[PDB]
Amino acid sequence: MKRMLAEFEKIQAILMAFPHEFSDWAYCIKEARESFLNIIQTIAKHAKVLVCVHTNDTIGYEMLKNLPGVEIAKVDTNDTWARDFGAISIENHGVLECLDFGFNGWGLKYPSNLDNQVNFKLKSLGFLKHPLKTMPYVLEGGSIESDGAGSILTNTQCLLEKNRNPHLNQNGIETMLKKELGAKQVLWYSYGYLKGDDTDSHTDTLARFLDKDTIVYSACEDKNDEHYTALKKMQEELKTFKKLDKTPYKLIPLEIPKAIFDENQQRLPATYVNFLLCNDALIVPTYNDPKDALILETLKQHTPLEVIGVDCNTLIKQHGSLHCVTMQLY
Repeated sequence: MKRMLAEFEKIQAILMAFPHEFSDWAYCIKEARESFLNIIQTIAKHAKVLVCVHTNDTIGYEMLKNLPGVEIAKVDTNDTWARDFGAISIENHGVLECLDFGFNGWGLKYPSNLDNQVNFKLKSLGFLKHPLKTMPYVLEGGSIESDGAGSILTNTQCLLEKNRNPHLNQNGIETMLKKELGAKQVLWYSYGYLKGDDTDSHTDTLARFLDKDTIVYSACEDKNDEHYTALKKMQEELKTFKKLDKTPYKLIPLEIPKAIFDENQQRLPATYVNFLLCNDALIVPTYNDPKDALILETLKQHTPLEVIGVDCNTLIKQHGSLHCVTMQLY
């Protein structure tokens, strides 16, 4: 009887990885350092932070060694996205267990030789306190969602991509979800995307459990916006989903902000769905958008937790957001 713990359960720590100059954060390292420090301190008020700091990142070591509720792990990374390389936690017949899935640079698009080895190092360095299982499947933690009660929400955009687990069919992928993570049902959808995203539409940017009865998703009202069709096709798939007691989900649409562009006019994938559920607090990305406050008030209605915005305009320059930079640990 195994089950993937939900993000809304009691979290012991949040695993992260500090930006350093041995990566694309190099071309704006000072801003990157700032936001992560601001994010880190926001989160440490609600859960202990365990942060990977590249073995050669002296500056970041300093910036972080005297921060209350922060523990540092000297572990090298390609990048900051601990959500997708971080261990996936299951409770297996009572016992906490960490699953080390293969991380492969989002279907081999980016270098991930260091990211993939992160869990291994943390465990060998004694930072991870539970058994660590090496998994023979490629799986990112941002690609799947658990309600902790046997339902896994995920999509085909990501999971059936040719560079994840090509030797498996959809049936075979669902079967490993059932057998490794303890899913009783797998909720699958097929539409929805964000322009600028390279993860192959990670569910954690599109559609997530807020709680065991509620799915929060990315939305677009602008019929002129390129996303309108695919996001409304996605919404109608969400509407077909039933809980294990056969009752519909409550569904909470969060409208994506106004278009954000890089300096070469390529659109950035901003979304409010890339929140972190963090013990007493729901921490929510904001984008210096007029609709930021509305998002936050909207969510306050559906949770007894404290809603905190945190600015992620720096994070989305590198095509990810708050949730992508975290992994909860139990």
